[PDB]
Amino acid sequence: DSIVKASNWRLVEVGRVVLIKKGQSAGKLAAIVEIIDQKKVLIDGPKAGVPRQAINLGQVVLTPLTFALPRGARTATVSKKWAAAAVCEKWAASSWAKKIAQRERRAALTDFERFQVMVLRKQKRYTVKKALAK
Amino acid sequence: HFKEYQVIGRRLPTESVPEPKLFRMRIFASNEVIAKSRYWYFLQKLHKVKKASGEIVSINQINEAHPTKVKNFGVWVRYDSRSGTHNMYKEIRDVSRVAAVETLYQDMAARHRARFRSIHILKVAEIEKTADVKRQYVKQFLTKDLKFPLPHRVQKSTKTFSYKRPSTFY
Amino acid sequence: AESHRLYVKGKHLSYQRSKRVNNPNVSLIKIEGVATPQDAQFYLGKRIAYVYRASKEVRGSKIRVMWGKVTRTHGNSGVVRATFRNNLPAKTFGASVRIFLYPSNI
Amino acid sequence: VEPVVVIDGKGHLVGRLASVVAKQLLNGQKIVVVRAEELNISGEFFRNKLKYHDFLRKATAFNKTRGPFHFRAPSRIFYKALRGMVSHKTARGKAALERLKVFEGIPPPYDKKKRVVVPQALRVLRLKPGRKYTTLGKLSTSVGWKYEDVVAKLEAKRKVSSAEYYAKKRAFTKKVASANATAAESDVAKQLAALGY
Amino acid sequence: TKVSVEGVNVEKFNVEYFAKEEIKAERVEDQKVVDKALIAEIKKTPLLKQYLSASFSLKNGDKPHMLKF
RNA sequence: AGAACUGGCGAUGCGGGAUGAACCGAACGUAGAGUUAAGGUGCCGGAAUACACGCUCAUCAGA
RNA sequence: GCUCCACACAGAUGGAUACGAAUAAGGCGUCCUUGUGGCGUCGCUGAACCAUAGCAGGCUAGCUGCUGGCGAAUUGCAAUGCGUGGGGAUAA
Repeated sequence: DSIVKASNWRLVEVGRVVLIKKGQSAGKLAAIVEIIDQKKVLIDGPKAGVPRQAINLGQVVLTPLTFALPRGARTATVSKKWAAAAVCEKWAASSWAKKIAQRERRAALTDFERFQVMVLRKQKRYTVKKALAK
Repeated sequence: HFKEYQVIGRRLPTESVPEPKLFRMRIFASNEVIAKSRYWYFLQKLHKVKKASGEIVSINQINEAHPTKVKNFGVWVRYDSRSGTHNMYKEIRDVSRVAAVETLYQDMAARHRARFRSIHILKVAEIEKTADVKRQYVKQFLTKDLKFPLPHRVQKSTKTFSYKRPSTFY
Repeated sequence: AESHRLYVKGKHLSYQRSKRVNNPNVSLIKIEGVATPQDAQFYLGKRIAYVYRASKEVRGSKIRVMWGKVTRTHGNSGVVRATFRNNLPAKTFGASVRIFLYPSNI
Repeated sequence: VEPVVVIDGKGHLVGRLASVVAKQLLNGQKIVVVRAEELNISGEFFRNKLKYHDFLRKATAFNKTRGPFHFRAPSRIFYKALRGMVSHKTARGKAALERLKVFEGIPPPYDKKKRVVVPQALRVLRLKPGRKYTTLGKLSTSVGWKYEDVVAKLEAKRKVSSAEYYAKKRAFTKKVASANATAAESDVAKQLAALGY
Repeated sequence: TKVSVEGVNVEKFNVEYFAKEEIKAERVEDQKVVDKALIAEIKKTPLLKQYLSASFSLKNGDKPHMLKF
């Protein structure tokens, strides 16, 4: 049997959902509408609020998720297939969006709320240390 | 960064010469003053005038029609060199007229060492129907369902010390 | 129990200088976890202390302190300009400097 | 942010690494580079072999014994690349270099202790894919250093003694992952998650 | 984090109260009367009593330009 | 090589060009604060191992 | 070095928090057909992890794991709070 594996990648494609690192959008999802060249893609996310623009692929990181979308699809057509595939649910269900949300949630804790975290982590420790050494 | 300007001039009307021919041309420049300056330089090449003899009638910006649609720009360019001047045609797949001429100036600097003063932009025109695309590297992206990866991603660390040994998958 | 720390700890890098001239009045301070001028804007006006052991006991303590202020940012890294009452000794280029949280904007 | 910052040359670039290690000293930041030998440069081998020998023909006239002492041992090969950016004369320097410790391989008492890497100096993060690039090791060997072997062997041994470790550990954190996985869900938990934890 | 304060009678003491010309009994009585009228509202919210007994410090990783107080 | 013309040094520090009669910036009471020039920001070296488009492998690249 | 007398006193501030190899690839978990095996899952920064409450951290009662009982001031509105100079004994 021929076992040639794997070289699994995130391909740039018409209908690839992306996450923007740098820019005014910053941490908001868009989809690759049409590839311009090696370095530039044309993106839009009508639900997130990110406008339609040419963007360098250094500005943006790709995500594991995709959906079927025609080449050079307009904002309204993007919105239709976006809602049909339901990629926001597919996004938030992942461990990845959960990590970003966790960083954001920890960033806006009150000093008293941080004290609460401390007290509860003492309690959780006691239950775990009980379960061990048995 | 650039902007497109519509400049018209008519060599100030004298006695028994009422309202001359009005030479119209589209200029790419960073600002309004540079656009005027470049306009006089082109008039003096096409015919015999001077800056004092003429007048800028109207200088207006031309915004691009659909800056949400990917186009194929076939640009004709004349440019000076170490040797005598010579015509050229290149092809750029881009969004706007302004972004197309921008990337052309960067490419002309890269491959030919020609600065802004050396370059004349003859005529920028779209290519609507495919198979008129004479260049290979523009035709390269025009295939059905182009799906390619961007492997070996350079991830910028803000800190100087990483603790993981970075694994550049994509 | 462990932490009694009410200060952000940052290293004393150098004096404000060119290639060939240094002004010893204005000291340059790297602060921990500060990457941009925008993050450093928070630390502007906060009191600084350089704390060190000395040989002779002065006031029932073998430890002396030089006090000062952050004045402004210095470049894109979050390195910060700082003027003390008595200038820092230049022997301290790469020594820990305690940046406090008073006076508070927040 | 850590009294000592043991670094691991393995897959770095003499110059960049160095440099960054330099700055870190002049700013009171003890350091300790390891696995020195398994360092990296740029450009074919035959290269670094020249851009060195030249550094070898050096030597002083009348008395070759008082001139540019050509150290073979990598650790050193690299230590130079560094003392080259550090006034290494004015006390401010001496004070530095005095803050360094480049070892070939990874001898105690570090072996047992975490290390790191300077993401801004990795062959795999600076050199355009498939492109010639030395490996000190050979380079040293080719020009003296008489131990590449010892470390070599005397190395693999270290990796063992450890690898074995990890297991024990990995096999340990396999429990925890469960301990919590189970002790998870409960209450006290839920709450935390809310706040983030 | 705010508490209820409207039950407390603060208006007795001002600038002149803190003159010095071993601890006076008048100062101790003003302490207890106020503090009992405050303790009652601290007991409402969970862990707030324990929060006030604790001491603030900046741990390794606490960047005050990021921290929301 | 010679002739004419206007500057620079001569009687002139200072920032920069690694270093300098001929380059670049800038004509100086003593200071404090702010902003810049010329030149630069891997480190020595104060300042972005900034961002973006391309190009270049050299057996002593190149700056 | 042992003994007897006399004297002298380049920058800590929660924790360096241990796999190796590869990067056009890798971890971690599971099933085993023990494999360059299958299934699942992770990365997109350490923004983590572990530690973290008490006079700069007390004194006492039970069931900082949980519940208690006391003390803090007046520090006054900031000023961090291990060699000598001689003996004796024995190795050189």
